[PDB]
Amino acid sequence: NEYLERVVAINRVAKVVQGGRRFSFTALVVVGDGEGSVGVGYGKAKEVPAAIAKAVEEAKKHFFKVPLVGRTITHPVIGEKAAGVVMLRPASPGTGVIAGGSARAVLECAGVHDVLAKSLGSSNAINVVHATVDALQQLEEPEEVARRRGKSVEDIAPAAMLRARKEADEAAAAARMEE
RNA sequence: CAUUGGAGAGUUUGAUCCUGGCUCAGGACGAACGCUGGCGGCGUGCUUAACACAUGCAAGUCGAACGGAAAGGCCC
Ligand SMILES: [Mg+2]
Ligand SMILES: [Mg+2]
Ligand SMILES: [Mg+2]
Repeated sequence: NEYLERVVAINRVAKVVQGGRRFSFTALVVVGDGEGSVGVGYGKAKEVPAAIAKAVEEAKKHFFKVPLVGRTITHPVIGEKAAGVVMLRPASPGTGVIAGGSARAVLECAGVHDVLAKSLGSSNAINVVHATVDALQQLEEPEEVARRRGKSVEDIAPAAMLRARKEADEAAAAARMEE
């Protein structure tokens, strides 16, 4: 539909009571637009559909923009929440999302189409997802880098990156008109 | 004054997170084995006993260095 989502992982958690165990289901969802806004939602329920829906509606209110320099990451980053380290590097067009399941789902929902992502540290899906999330949040878009440094993009950033951004904008124009 | 390049999964708990080993998906081979087997092209083929070897062959050539004449060859 309008917003593209992947179910990263589901788990069957339980609570022990005098009678026995009270099982429950946890859901990781990643919901994105495919063009730069993406979020992750955690859902608790007694049932898989309810947990998934709760996670999705909780993720809707956690959409953060991701800077894409033409279908790829702006610059290499390394994120880490708790113990989930995720390394991201931009890749040439056509490389694809070379990433592990959870991080790959996060990137595909964010709309990145050429990226190299490695999962260092723990392999727990939730923590790896948070590490991919803050790795993406660490991304620093070239115009705001120029604002930070009090300079211009032509003075701070690589000419190849800027050029590739122009050609990507031109294919954007193409699609738009074509429509 | 950009890059040609990096994927995980299972398993400790009632459940969780971490640590952590174990196991697996890939590629490879001077390989062997099992089942099966049409052809062609190009390679490769004792990794162990530097263990012991029947048989044939694998280093000869020169008469324009020499005496020669055992064969073939010409002349009697
Ligand atoms: Mg650490
Ligand atoms: Mg224990
Ligand atoms: Mg168990």
